[PDB]
Amino acid sequence: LSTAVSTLLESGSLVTVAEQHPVTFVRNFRGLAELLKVSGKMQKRDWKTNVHVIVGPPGCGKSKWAANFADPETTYWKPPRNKWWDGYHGEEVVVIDDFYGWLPWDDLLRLCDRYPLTVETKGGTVPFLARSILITSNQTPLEWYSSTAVPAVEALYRRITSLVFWKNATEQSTEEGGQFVTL
Amino acid sequence: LSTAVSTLLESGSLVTVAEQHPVTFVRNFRGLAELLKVSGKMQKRDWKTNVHVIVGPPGCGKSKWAANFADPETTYWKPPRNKWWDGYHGEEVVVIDDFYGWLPWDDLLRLCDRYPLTVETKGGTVPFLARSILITSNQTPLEWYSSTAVPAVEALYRRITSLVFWKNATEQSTEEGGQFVTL
Amino acid sequence: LSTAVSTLLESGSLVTVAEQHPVTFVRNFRGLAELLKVSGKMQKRDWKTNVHVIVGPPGCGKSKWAANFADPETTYWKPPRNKWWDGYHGEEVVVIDDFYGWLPWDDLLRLCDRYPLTVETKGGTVPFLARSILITSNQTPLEWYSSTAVPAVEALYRRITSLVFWKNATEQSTEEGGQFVTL
Amino acid sequence: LSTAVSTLLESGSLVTVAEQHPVTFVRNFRGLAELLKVSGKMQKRDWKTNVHVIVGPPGCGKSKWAANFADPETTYWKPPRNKWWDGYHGEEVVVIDDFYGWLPWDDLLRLCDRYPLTVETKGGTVPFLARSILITSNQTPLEWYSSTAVPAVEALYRRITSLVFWKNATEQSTEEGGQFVTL
Amino acid sequence: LSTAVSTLLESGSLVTVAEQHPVTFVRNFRGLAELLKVSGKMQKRDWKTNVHVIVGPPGCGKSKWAANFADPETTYWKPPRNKWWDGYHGEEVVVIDDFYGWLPWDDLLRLCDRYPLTVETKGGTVPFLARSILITSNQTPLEWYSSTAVPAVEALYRRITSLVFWKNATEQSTEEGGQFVTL
Amino acid sequence: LSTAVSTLLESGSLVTVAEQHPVTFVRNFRGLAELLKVSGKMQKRDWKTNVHVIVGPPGCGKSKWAANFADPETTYWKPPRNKWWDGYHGEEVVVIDDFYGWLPWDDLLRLCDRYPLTVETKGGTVPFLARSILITSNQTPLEWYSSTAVPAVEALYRRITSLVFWKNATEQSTEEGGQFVTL
DNA sequence: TTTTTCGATCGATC
DNA sequence: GATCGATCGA
Ligand SMILES: Nc1ncnc2c1ncn2[C@@H]1O[C@H](COP(=O)(O)OP(=O)(O)O)[C@@H](O)[C@H]1O
Ligand SMILES: Nc1ncnc2c1ncn2[C@@H]1O[C@H](COP(=O)(O)OP(=O)(O)O)[C@@H](O)[C@H]1O
Ligand SMILES: Nc1ncnc2c1ncn2[C@@H]1O[C@H](COP(=O)(O)OP(=O)(O)O)[C@@H](O)[C@H]1O
Ligand SMILES: Nc1ncnc2c1ncn2[C@@H]1O[C@H](COP(=O)(O)OP(=O)(O)O)[C@@H](O)[C@H]1O
Ligand SMILES: [Mg+2]
Ligand SMILES: [Mg+2]
Ligand SMILES: [Mg+2]
Ligand SMILES: [Mg+2]
Repeated sequence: LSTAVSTLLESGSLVTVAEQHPVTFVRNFRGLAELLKVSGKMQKRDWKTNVHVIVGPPGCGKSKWAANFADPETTYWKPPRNKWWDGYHGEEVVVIDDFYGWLPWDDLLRLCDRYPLTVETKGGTVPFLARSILITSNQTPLEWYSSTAVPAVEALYRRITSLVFWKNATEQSTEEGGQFVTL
Repeated sequence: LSTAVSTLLESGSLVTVAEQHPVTFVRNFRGLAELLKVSGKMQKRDWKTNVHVIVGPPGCGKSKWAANFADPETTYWKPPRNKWWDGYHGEEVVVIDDFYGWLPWDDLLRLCDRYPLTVETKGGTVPFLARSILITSNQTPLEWYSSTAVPAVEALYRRITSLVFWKNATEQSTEEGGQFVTL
Repeated sequence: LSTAVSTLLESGSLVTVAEQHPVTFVRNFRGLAELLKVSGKMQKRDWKTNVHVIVGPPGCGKSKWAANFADPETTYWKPPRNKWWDGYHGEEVVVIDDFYGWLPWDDLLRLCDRYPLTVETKGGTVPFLARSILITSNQTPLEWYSSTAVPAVEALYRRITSLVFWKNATEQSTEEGGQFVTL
Repeated sequence: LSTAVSTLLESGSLVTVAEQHPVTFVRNFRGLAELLKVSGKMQKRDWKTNVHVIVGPPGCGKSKWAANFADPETTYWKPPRNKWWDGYHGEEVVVIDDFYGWLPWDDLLRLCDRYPLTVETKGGTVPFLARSILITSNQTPLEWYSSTAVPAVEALYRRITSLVFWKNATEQSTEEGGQFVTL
Repeated sequence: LSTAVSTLLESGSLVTVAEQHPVTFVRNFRGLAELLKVSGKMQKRDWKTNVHVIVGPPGCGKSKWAANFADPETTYWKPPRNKWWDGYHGEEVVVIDDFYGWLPWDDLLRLCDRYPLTVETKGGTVPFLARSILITSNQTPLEWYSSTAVPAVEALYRRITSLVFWKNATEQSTEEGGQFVTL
Repeated sequence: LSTAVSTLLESGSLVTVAEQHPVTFVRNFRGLAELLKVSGKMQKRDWKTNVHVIVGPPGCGKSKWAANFADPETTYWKPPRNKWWDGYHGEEVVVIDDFYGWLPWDDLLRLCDRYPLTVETKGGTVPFLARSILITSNQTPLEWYSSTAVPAVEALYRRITSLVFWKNATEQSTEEGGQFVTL
């Protein structure tokens, strides 16, 4: 057990213990969770999460690019139209699928921001630790939200790291700066 | 329970652990759930779901062919008019019966894609891993939703793998699929 | 101990497990319940549920007849005018009393079919396994809905098994069914 | 454990026990928290939680200053919009970030008082012990709550300690409550 | 633990057990509390609970009079805005602070009576026994509740034992009951 | 513990196990209750439970008489606006006080019926062995449950044992006859 | 168990 | 004026 406590308290979250000594995590699982939350070393997020938007008409292999962006061991495909992040437990790359505007504006800002955040799950809370949010969508970011119900739409475009677009060509071409508002 | 952990991390289904090991699942039943949920290795969808729309006027055995699709056991029946996939627990056949369009259009566009998804249950979420969604109905897929209310709009009529109509009180004739927009 | 699981897998009921081996049921009770709930498939239904409609002028001794169909201890008396079948555990007389057109049309058509359904309580879902539905009403089954709002429109009468009527202060007469639209 | 309980009863803080001998805190973690609740040595608040308010248009570095106010080992970043102080098991700094009024008025009045408070966590209760509440906002404290729908707007202002404001696109300058409705 | 059970049987207070033998109280705390509940030697209430009401404009110093009143160690500052009394576990100042009616009417009548009452926590129920309640407000009690939406509002004023006011920027001059309404 | 089950499964549970075997009940307290509930030996009831209903404006000693009815040792007070019957681990006066209609009507009837019942507490279920329910109110007993919201108002009337109104501010008088819809 | 989640009320838009 | 959606409270 002190081995499990070593691998937990020294560094990481419960996932590393689950990968190191499972037989000591099937037992004492609630107490490792409370030790982690009380020790204070529960991993915050102190980095910048890249945000790659993808735009294209339905059928252009949008989601294929997302599923091929990283290994399926480290992709959390967020369920749609919910505020719940259930099952996450840290999964580096987060692909918000086909996102037409079904997330609160300030919450979308805070996912794409660069400072700690704890997202919510059904009956608990899980610390957000993503590193590349792939926002697969259908329209340009200028049609997700309306300027009426938003403080300032620039506050989101400031965070879109890259932006792949689909034009009348079988390839998907990145966007060099902004023809529209700059990112 | 050393064998139980090594068997759980490979098959990734608690039912298999219980069946292959009754005794060590009576104890540590919660811990195995948390180990599965945290370690990863949960069975996620990475295949294509095969939609089989069945359509005809009432009383023609729409449901008869729905439950005919083997087995009578491994067939989740989606609760009507609702959002929650409660109690699903992992099946392979999902028979949405007597459809009108009650599932939101985007959720139906997403049930029939080729990528992981997480459905909602009243108290959590359960991974959705289905291989055929028998959408029994009464109308053709053209009039499930209003012509203007759908914004895509040809993203459902792509993924409809099969189709069966009901002709003039004679038999269920497999629709050839060419007359309508292609499938 | 080990023999508890041996006696559970050959019973299918916890009651005998408690009777024969109580000492190891005072401990480990939570796990036998989970084992039964996870190793035994949920109970579907495949039996046409008889729908005996009771209709007459008000106050004609309808409720007493309803309770007299079967044992009152296994009879539900569904909370009227809402959509929460508060469990009730599966109780296999169902008496919807004073029905006058408030359940949705397709929901009622589904409640009286040969294929499984799952009505929902507040905070969960209960499998619906009814051998008899006793629709006690006030007026004719054709006045429950108008043919404009119902695009079926004669699909209910297939599901009605028989009909019970009260003639001009003679008795609760059992209908022929051959004069009006057939049963 | 026989010594761990001795430390717990006289240190009065579960964090101390969790850091001294984690292994006997992994087991018996409910027990220690319940002994601490019963014995009465659970830590209250009797000091004044000095509240810093930061204002300025987005992207000007409000959040960076908030992460540079204290060590990241202690700053608890409040989860947004959802009134659940989960992940808190103490220590001084609390940075409610990007505030716009998403907290009930009385709770914002009562966090900043000098007297004990217990906040909700997801299935429990955590005592509040902060020493600095850095509220970060884009709007002056006037536009957080409407004057008419508030019993007395002067109550919140009395509890603000410092007010830092961004001016003229060069650098944020501390205010003294002259121009603002003073505190 | 036989000594601990016997020393609980006659004293009937978990506080005493936790004072004498913490170690046993750490390991089995649900057991001792349930044993105390079942044996019937709980602590019912048979005494009128004084309700001192303080009214004044904010900043006049209402709450400092509550914070100094009985003892810093035997006051339970009620968590606001909700019906949970967690962590209370005995005794006898209960100071509902900053009140304006955010507690259910019948429950507020019932807190201020002579007959027993069990109050609700996150995990179970802890018996209520308060020798004096201090209620702090900004309005007079005449407008804590809608005078129309309450059947008989005299039943609250009858329970207040002392209604202490704030005069014209001088002091907290105790008002005399029965003049303006009953007391 | 072997003898514990033998004593448990005779009668009069769990009060007599807790009296006779204090040590073995500190452990296994959830499991003895579960074994007893599973077996058909929860000391059931066949006696029509008495219902005394009191009506009078507040301050007229409604609840005083309820307190002065039986021995306080064997009295339970139902905490209002709360469907949990925690504290029923003794019995047999039940005084639902200060009623305004806050119980589900069918359950209220079920408490006043003759059949055996099992109410649910925080941590399982408890048999409802009541003999006298002193339903104390302040308004006319009819208005508690609206006739539209109830299938039959007279069903509640049938199980009332006795009723008491209040006189012209002097006396408690027993109501005799058919001033309202009698039983 | 609590949480849910569900239901009711209020506000805004057509 | 009615229906649907969103937000808040329990
Ligand atoms: N494992 C796979 N095997 C074969 N083809 C695949 C696989 N994964 C993706 N594809 C192809 O990628 C395409 C994805 O299309 P689809 O997901 O419907 O559109 P979008 O990706 O834009 O949502 C399909 O046409 C399919 O042929
Ligand atoms: N480690 C770092 N190295 C260089 N620049 C940094 C570092 N951390 C933060 N910054 C800068 O500080 C700024 C903080 O931005 P942000 O937190 O969005 O401001 P606010 O939250 O107030 O809108 C970023 O623009 C970034 O360039
Ligand atoms: N350090 C201090 N110096 C001077 N006055 C103080 C200090 N701390 C608190 N007070 C005074 O104590 C009183 C009570 O504080 P508080 O309870 O927060 O206000 P309220 O009575 O409105 O709830 C206030 O009037 C405040 O002016
Ligand atoms: N020891 C006592 N001394 C004086 N009066 C008492 C005592 N015990 C009970 N009472 C009286 O009993 C009455 C209870 O009535 P009330 O509080 O109106 O009941 P409820 O609030 O439940 O309707 C009070 O008026 C109170 O004066
Ligand atoms: Mg897609
Ligand atoms: Mg910020
Ligand atoms: Mg105060
Ligand atoms: Mg009363």
